[PDB]
Amino acid sequence: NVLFVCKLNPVTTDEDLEIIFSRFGPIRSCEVIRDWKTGESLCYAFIEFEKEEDCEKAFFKMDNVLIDDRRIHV
Amino acid sequence: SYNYVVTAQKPTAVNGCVTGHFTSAEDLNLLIAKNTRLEIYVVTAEGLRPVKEVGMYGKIAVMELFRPKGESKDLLFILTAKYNACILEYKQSGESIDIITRAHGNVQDRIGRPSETGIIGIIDPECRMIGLRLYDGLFKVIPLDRDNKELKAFNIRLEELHVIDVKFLYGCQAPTICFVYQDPQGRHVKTYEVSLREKEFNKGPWKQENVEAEASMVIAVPEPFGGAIIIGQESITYHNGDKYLAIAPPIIKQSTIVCHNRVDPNGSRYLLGDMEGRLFMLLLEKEEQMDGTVTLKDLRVELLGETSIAECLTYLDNGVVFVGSRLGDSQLVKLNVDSNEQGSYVVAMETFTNLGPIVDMCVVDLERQGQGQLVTCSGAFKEGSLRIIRNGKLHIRTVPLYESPRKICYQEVSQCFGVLSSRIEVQDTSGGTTALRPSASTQALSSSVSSSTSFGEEVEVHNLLIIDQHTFEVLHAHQFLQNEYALSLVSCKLGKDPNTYFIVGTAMVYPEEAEPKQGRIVVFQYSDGKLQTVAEKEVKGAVYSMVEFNGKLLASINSTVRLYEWTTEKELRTECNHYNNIMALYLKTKGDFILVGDLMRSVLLLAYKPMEGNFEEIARDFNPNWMSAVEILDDDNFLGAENAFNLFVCQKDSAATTDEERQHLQEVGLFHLGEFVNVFCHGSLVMQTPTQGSVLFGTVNGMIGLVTSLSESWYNLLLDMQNRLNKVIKSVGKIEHSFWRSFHTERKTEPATGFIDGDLIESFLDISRPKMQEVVANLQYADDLIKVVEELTRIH
Amino acid sequence: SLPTSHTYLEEFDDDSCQVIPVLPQVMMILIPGQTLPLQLFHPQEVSMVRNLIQKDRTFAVLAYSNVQEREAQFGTTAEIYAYREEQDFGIEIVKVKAIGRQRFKVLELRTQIQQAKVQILPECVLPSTMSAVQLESLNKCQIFPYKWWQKYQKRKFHCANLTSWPRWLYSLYDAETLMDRIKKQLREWDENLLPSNPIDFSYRVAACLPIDDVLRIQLLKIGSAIQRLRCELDIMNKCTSLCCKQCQETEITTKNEIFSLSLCGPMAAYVNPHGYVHETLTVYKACNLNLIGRPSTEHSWFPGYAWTVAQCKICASHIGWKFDMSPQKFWGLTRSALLPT
Ligand SMILES: COc1cscc1-c1cn([C@H]2CCC(=O)NC2=O)nn1
Ligand SMILES: [Zn+2]
Repeated sequence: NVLFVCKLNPVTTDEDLEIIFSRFGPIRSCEVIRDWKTGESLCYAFIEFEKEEDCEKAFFKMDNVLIDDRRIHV
Repeated sequence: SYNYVVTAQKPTAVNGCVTGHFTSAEDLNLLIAKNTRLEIYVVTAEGLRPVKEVGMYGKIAVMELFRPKGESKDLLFILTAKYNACILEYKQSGESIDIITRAHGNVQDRIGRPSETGIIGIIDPECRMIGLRLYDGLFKVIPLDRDNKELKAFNIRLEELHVIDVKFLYGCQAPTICFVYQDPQGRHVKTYEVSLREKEFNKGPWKQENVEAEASMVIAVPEPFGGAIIIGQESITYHNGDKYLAIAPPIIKQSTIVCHNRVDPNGSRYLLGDMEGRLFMLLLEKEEQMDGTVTLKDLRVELLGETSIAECLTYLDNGVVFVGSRLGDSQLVKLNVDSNEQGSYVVAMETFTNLGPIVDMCVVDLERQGQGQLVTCSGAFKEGSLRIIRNGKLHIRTVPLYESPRKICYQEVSQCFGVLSSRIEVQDTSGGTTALRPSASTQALSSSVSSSTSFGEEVEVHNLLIIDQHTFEVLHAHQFLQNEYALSLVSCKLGKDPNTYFIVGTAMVYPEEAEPKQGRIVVFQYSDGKLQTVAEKEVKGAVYSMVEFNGKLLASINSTVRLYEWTTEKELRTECNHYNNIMALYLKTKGDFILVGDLMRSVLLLAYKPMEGNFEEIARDFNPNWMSAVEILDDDNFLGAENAFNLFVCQKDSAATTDEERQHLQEVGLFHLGEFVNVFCHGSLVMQTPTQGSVLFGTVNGMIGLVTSLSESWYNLLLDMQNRLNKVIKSVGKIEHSFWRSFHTERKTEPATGFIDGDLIESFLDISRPKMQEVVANLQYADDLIKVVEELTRIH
Repeated sequence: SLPTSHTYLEEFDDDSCQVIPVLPQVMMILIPGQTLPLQLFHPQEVSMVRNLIQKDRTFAVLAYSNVQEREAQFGTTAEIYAYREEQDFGIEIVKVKAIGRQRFKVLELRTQIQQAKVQILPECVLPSTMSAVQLESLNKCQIFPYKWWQKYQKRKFHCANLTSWPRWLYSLYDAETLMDRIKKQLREWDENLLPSNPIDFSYRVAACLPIDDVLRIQLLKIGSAIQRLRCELDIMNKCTSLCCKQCQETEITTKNEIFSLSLCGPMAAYVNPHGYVHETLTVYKACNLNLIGRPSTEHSWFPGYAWTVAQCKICASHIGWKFDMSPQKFWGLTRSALLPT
């Protein structure tokens, strides 16, 4: 029930992404990869939904989703 | 290396002197300590009669006398720099005169940094304790009891940390210690009471008080006056119970007071000596006699005269005063009340020679290639001079300059010495400088001035003097540019120019900077009775030491070491540089090798490669420590003098096959010398064997020394002799030879190696015949050893 | 005086040859007195640290001439004065705050962790340069509360006449004078009005100067304070600009912006929650640095500011970050991309 997305806006924060995906259903957890040696976001995120229903909703209603003025692919 | 060190000319600079009944209960004796030689004279109407001269295996840093109850003559308390404390007695039977150590012992604490204000040693008026301040925040009390044979010391704590001065006070029920100390709030004077029974301190008679901001010395006024006198640079104060008096006479303002003594037993009159020579006379107002208690009423300070710079003063009986000068000739002077010839009551009586402090030394064959005579730049400030030493007992003759000399060199085709000199002028209201004295740099037959901020400040003016070698009259004097400082001087021909030039390196220093950012090198030509300047070239740094090298002129411009060729145009030109990570204070060139050194013991051994034209390093050595002078002995060994008055020999391993061993100097020998060596120079004083080569050295205290090379078999024989003598010779103070000559620094120590103490070996000739038999019993070398020692004695 | 508490993270001989542990992923040239934090995750490090806290809480950090290649000859010890072992998330994590204490030369490095057989280099305190000729009478002038330093030479060095060199030569080898010149040169770049003992002062100043690792290794070699201070004087005159190692053509900052935002000096060491230790230097303003991401108070070292990714303009290397309050804006630069020019 976890979806992986890429090509995210660098300024995006985890809380903002979680709130945005909240329309897709409850989110059990969410994280974004950042270069371990610098702290800069890697534009890759993994959001584990509460159930597979939330993941399906995110996949269905998040295709070509414009968040933070950037398209999100997942 | 296996080298050999002997004392050619003994030290003469006076490091302190005391007056007291030491030889006998009826004879008044003066005891003078130069560095290690204690000289005992009897005060006589006609002057001084030298009775004894005893060497010590240690530098005398504290000298005092004390007369414990039940005795007949005052015992001498000596402390060595290495903290060997001894008590000595004078005993003479018939024609025999011996010194007997009543107690001996080393009193250095295992842990502690020595105080920045140096060793202070003091003795109670009633002779019940001996106090020392060797280590900060501590007070070392030695109970002077008849049962304390070994000088068993005990420490007491001191709350303060910067004790400036400290001395006992007379007329106290229990021993008191009055001391002036520093604090982030100011300077204060405090009294403590030493409870020996409880081994602690107790509340003193009169509590803390503020004193001047430059108080320097405490004087214990004896009974019936009592109390203490604090003599700062601006005001003289006196404290005793509830009586506090003070003055600030206008006379003392020019120069501080750096010595004193007691002229009368009752302490109603005191002497004082400044840095500049003035001899002041502090008089107390004893007239305040009311009810058997005498109290101060005035502190008049009267100027007596101008005497040689006083590192110590003693008042011998009947209006005679010994002025012991450490940086000039010592004097016996007289305080005549009714002479008053020029308003000064001081008329010179006798002059004692103080060869040091040597700052530079040149061996020159003045006669027809006979002996090698010494010309040395001795003294400083007003009492500077040139000294000529001949071997034909040595014979010393003086050429006063009335200014400070720096360096000495000798030109043959001009028969002239070149001497760098400094004099101190005072800034005038006109913006210029006026000379204080008629210095030699101004009284020349011919003079020149080189052509190319407050009021009252002292400005140093630097000159080069050409001095004739027959009469020693200043043939010429040349003044350098304002705020210039001449550092190096060499008399050496260059290249293909037949004539012999003078070369002087100069650095321009300004008080607002640290490292001179500009300097110059000046080539003078001395001919036609005039000092023509032939060339000048400016370098972007300071020029410290210079030498000639294979027909080229080296220089130490800052850290850079540079080579100069002397073209046909009489112009220095640069051939090949070298950049170092140390500043090349010392240069010494032998053959193709250069030895370069700085103050931090950094020793580099550069080499010259004429095939390519550059210098390439060969060997290196870093070991943080203070190095005063460094010399080249042979093609391999290198001798230097370093911190704590030490001599070290660095040898380079030619047999090493690995680079890690080829690029390093294996220290071979160390020797605690007891003398701050300042100049090294090749030469010998004896007509031209067990000895090869010869290196003379001059020190601050005024002794000349000779270091030569012994052969392997000779070295081993002499070392066995050294260890065999150290079991029969009963040195004064029971100070062991191995400890005195043991390399010493504030960090760590080693036993001596690589050197033979020439003094001890030469002492063999003076021992009694029966002693010699025990000295060398199983050697298979008694007369052969006499031959050895006499042959060695024929070197210096 | 907060930045030196690292709140973002449990209280805690000469020439002798000892064998000491080494922490593997650390690469900082620690100089005694500088404080290194660390983060450790692999179990071996955790166990070693626990045993260290038990026994003596010490470990070595090697002054790598090449940290990546682990080829080194000298290093610095460290005493663990604070540590915290949180093993949550099923992985043992130990975050440490230790202080460099002593230095050593490498004899050998036996590989298991590791054990380095090395010898402790002693520290040489050279006594006063005048103490070898000092006149006993004048010693009383050695104590005293442009004019003042002129008086200082005239007083302390009133024995240079007895020797062969002037007083202004012995000012270059006096601890206090050199220390004050270091001060004046420091205040020439900042307005922050640095202990008194020469050894600690020299270590601190040598640490703060924005120089390369080679020169730091050099400065660690020298065991006498005075020579280290002189080498520092030499160094300060030299460095003027800082460039991006990944640029080599674009300067990143000038020494004019250096200002001590932490009591540790303009530059100190920090460790992020993942561990990689960065040497951060604080400057007022940068040049040629673009920002990536937004600010966030997430695990920011300085209490009360935020951080945002900072990288040069041309090669986009991680140069550091840009961080009602005085001062409003400054930049912290990781020394791994600060090449001195
Ligand atoms: C592993 O990389 C990351 C994932 S989430 C945050 C980071 C990170 C943080 N920092 C620095 C930023 C400056 C500061 O004050 N503290 C830090 O720790 N560097 N990288
Ligand atoms: Zn870059």
